[PDB]
Amino acid sequence: QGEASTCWQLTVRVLEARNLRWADLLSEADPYVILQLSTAPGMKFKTKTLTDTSHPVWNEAFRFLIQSQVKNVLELSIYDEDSTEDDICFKVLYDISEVLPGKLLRKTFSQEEELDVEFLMEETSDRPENLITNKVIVARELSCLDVHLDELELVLKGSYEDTQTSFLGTASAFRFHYMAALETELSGRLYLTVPLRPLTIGKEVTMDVPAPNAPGVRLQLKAEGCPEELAVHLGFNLCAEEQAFLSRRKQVVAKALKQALQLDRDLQEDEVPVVGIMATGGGARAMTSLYGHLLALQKLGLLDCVTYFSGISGSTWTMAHLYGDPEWSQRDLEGPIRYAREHLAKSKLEVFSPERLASYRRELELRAEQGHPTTFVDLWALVLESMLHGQVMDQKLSGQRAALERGQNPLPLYLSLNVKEWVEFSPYEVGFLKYGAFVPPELFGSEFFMGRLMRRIPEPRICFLEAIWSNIFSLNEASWLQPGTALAQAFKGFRSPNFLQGLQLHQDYEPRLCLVDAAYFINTSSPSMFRPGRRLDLILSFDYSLSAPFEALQQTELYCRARGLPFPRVEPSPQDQHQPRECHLFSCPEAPILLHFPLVNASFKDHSAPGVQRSPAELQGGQVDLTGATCPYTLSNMTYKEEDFERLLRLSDYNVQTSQGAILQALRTALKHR
Ligand SMILES: *[P@@](=O)(CCCCC/C=C/C/C=C/C/C=C/CCCCC)OC
Ligand SMILES: [Tb+3]
Ligand SMILES: [Tb+3]
Ligand SMILES: [Tb+3]
Ligand SMILES: [Tb+3]
Repeated sequence: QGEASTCWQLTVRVLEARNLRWADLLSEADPYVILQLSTAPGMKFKTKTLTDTSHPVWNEAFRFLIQSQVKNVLELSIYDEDSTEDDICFKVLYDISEVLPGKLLRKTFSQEEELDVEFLMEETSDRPENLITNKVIVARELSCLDVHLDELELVLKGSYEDTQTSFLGTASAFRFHYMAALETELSGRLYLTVPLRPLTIGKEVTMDVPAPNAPGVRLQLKAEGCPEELAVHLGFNLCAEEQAFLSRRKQVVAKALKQALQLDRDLQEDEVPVVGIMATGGGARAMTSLYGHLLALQKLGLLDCVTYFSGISGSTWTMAHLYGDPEWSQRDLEGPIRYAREHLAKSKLEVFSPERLASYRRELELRAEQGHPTTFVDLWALVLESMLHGQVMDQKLSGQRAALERGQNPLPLYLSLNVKEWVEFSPYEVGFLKYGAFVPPELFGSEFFMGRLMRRIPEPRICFLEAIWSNIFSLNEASWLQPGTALAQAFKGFRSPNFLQGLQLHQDYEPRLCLVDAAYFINTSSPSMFRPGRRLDLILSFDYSLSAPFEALQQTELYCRARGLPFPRVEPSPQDQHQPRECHLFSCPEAPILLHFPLVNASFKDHSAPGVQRSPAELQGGQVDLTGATCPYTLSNMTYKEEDFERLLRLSDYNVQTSQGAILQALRTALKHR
């Protein structure tokens, strides 16, 4: 879990700059330098401010504590003192891995303008810092400042609580959290200050703080290790709950495989193959087709062989609604299908009417009053909730553990592409796959520090997560320039950290309206299926693209290729790209088996059910508008005429059912893996 490492002492000295651009109006520059260390977030150093020189010589020197095991980046920058805010003229980030100890380095930086600096890394005889590392994330050692009381402003630069300001005068107290390696000071006022040297055993300290006019206040100070246990779990292993669930699930899979594969005997847990559903995004189109694919899997008695179930964007809408009912996979799916169809067909002129807009901004004001940022994504959560359901829907990701108690459904993995890193959400845990940093979903949204929970916030209604998962907007045709105006005008009158806040990295490791980067709209949920502990043996890949039905998979090949993860090569023949078919097999024989299901209208044209010719009365049922203009399944569109909904759903149901042979074939093969 932990690691003891000694800090070094970096002594940087700022010598001179040369060729400093002037101020406007022929005035020469009044310059100074500022040093900030990436891994010392609250702290600044600042050189004297010289006057009217384009070749200024400060020759001052400052001191830091550098933890060798963390990635330390020094941002040093020259400003012109403006008598407004000061205009920057030179900035340069410098990784101080380069700088070796004992060896004195001189550097010159440039990006005309030149700045000369001298570093010296010196050993030191402080005790080693006590880290908690993941070999890619590091939690720096903390310490805590208990302050007892017998218009007070306590300030401690470098501390999660920057400045605390209390008003009572009858037995109050305060805690500050801050790194041990910070050289800093507590400052009190009604400006006396107490130094805080780094990495020492703290003593008791009293200070009398003068009132300006009246008698004085007393304060007891102790510095200690922190009391709080790490709320964030750092690791590249599956959590206990997931592990527990795997057993719980694996048996119902063997019980369900035996009938589907008409098997000789019962299976031991260690031989049960791990099968995953892997859905891509695609708005309303992805949602309804997915319902259909699930329907097929239920009818074939195969949905009960599925251990994991992952999705992105639209797929998650299907997923979230289904997991609301804690036993959806056992009950009739045509209930939820009907729900989806009706709400999809309901016209959405209401969702942008000022009665509803009121209730959004009213929930945003209520939301703003509580500890909450106002982001566009939070509004998108409210309108999406309003389209997807008629009303507020009071369900929560934690609540979906209901659906897993007895291994009665697969484990839902909602994947989310952030500003780029992948964030996976399960009812058990949520976090960054790249950093092996995870929390349980209740705490998602809460305020954190250095891997410790600082303020617990109420777990949010799932639609706010669905917006994260299916966000379509940047940080900034004729149909939807009008609700835009309706919204903007109703909303007139109107910074957000995550649970990683504080954590650090281990060393050895024109304006737009929507998102546009292709990553957001073209990937499958592979990352979830390839997380460290999961060992997937079969993947059913559902793809909801209307062109490029193999791009998302090739992305995955690439992804796994770059991480030394076994994965079969997706090389579809020229014929396959042009007119693909309902199911494609792929297959380093330790790599998962992969059945890929394009969104294609192939044999469904003239078959009403697997193996059955289409009657001329139902011919229209097989014609599905997946190409050509006025196709109703465009990503834009979020009202599907009940007729259109059905075509796509049945196509999807069919495409899977009609591929029953290959699935069963694949499952047999997965069994003989071991
Ligand atoms: P996922 O599959 C998510 C796809 C979502 C597409 C749905 C499109 C909806 C159009 C409605 C927009 C609401 C308007 C919001 C406000 C914008 C204008 C403000 C001035 O992606 C991978
Ligand atoms: Tb001047
Ligand atoms: Tb200034
Ligand atoms: Tb300016
Ligand atoms: Tb880009």
